[PDB]
Parts: sequence; C-alpha cells; structure tokens
Amino acid sequence: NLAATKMSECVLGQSKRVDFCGKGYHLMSFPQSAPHGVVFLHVTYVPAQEKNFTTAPAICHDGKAHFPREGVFVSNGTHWFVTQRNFYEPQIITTDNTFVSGNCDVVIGIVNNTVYDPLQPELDS
Amino acid sequence: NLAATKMSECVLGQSKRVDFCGKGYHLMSFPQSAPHGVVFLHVTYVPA
Amino acid sequence: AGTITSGWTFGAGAALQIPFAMQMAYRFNGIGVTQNVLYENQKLIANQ
Amino acid sequence: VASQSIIAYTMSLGAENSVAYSNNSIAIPTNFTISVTTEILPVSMTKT
Repeated sequence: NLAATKMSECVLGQSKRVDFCGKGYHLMSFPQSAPHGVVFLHVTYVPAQEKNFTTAPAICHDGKAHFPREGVFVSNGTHWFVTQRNFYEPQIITTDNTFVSGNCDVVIGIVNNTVYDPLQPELDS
Repeated sequence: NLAATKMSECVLGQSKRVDFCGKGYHLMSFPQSAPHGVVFLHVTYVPA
Repeated sequence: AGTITSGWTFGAGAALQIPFAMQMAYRFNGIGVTQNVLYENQKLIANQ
Repeated sequence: VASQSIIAYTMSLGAENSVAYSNNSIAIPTNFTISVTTEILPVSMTKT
C-alpha cells in the first residue's frame, strides 16, 4: 500500500511530504522492477553550499513596513537584498517585490532601508 | 511508521494534511520522549 | 533543536539557522495566512 | 592485517553540532546538489 502510494504520489506526481520521497525537497522518482518487490530512484534536491546573512522581517521606506512577498531580507553588509528561501539570489528590493502591512513601531527586527520605485524614473524621464 | 511520518512530515516540515497534525491548520510540533512511545505537542491554528 | 533554530531545512540536509520569529512567518505562510499576521501580533502569539 | 582488535564503545550519536542561532541572521544556500538515493520495498511474497 505504501509502495502504491509512493508510486501514486512520488512517480505520478511530486510529493509534498517531507522525507516521503527520500531526504530533501523531492523532485521525482523512477520506479524500477525487482524480484518480489520494487525499487525507486528518487531524485531529491539537497542544498550544497551556504552563506550567512543578516536578516530582519521587514524594512521601512517611508516609516511604513514592508514584508517580502516571496523571500526573506538579507544583506551583503553594505546593502540589503531579499531572496528566495532555498537557493541564494539577491534582488533589488523594489515595491514590485514587496507588500505593505502596518508601520515601523510594531515590527520587531525591522530595519530602515530604501525601496526602489520603478515608476519614478519613467515619469521623470 | 505513523509516528515516524509524524516526525518526518509534521516535525521536520509543516504538514498540509488536515487532521493529521491535530485539529486545525497545522503549525508545527515538538516531540517529547516517553517510555516505549512518543508524545507530540501539535501546535495548531484554530479560528476564534 | 533543529526545529527551533533551523526551520524545516534540517530534514532536507544541512540545517540553516533562521531566527524563530522568521519561522512562524513561514509557518503561517504554510496555512494561507500571510506573515503580516504574526509580526503584527507577535507578542500575543508568543504569549498564547 | 596488523595488530587488529575488536573494540566496544559508546556508540556515537554522530558528530555533534550546533547552530548559530541569532535574532538577526539567516543561512541561505548558494548552491545545491541533485542527488539520487534508493528506497527499496517488498511488494509480494512468493505465491506458495
């Protein structure tokens, strides 16, 4: 039954269950025949190399609070970047990436920062 | 095996399965050892 | 320990330290409640 | 082959580790790996 489920969930689709498909964020599996049994060749994503960064749940442009739509805030030390969770790619924190919620007073950990607005250059230019 | 899955899925990550992690949208769980068994503290979200 | 400091990542491979308050933002993200809920009521949630 | 012997010891739980937990820092991986592991399960007994 477990085998069927694995075949059902792992082969037929990508299973969400942690450690169902093998250690790690599961990609996919290739079922293989065997005597009186089955063997699966799971393909799993495992993070290789890492780097520390300094984080804060938000940033204040105006004195208002910004949270990341997708990602977490980090900094190279000089500048703050927001990136995805499992593979590092920094991005310029713009309004396009961020969403509004509350003000600076409540936030815990929020840091002052500057958010880039793509609109301004269009009108001024 | 059920226990292992609970640690595997529920502890190690956050489970999507309704009524797997305790009644509610599941947040997380902390296992605690016990004699010949294990106790979980499923922390779940429930609307008030 | 890994569950607290690293989030879910410790199951996948190398555990990655992440501040706890951040984890709930993910965990709330897991249910369909955006991060803004947690921080906006961070103290209460912790107290609860 | 040398002066080999049988040893008994307290089994190592593994290399012990620790996570640099902090209010303000995250560990985000730069690169990853695509690995493959084998999970083996019995399907059927011999039809005796």
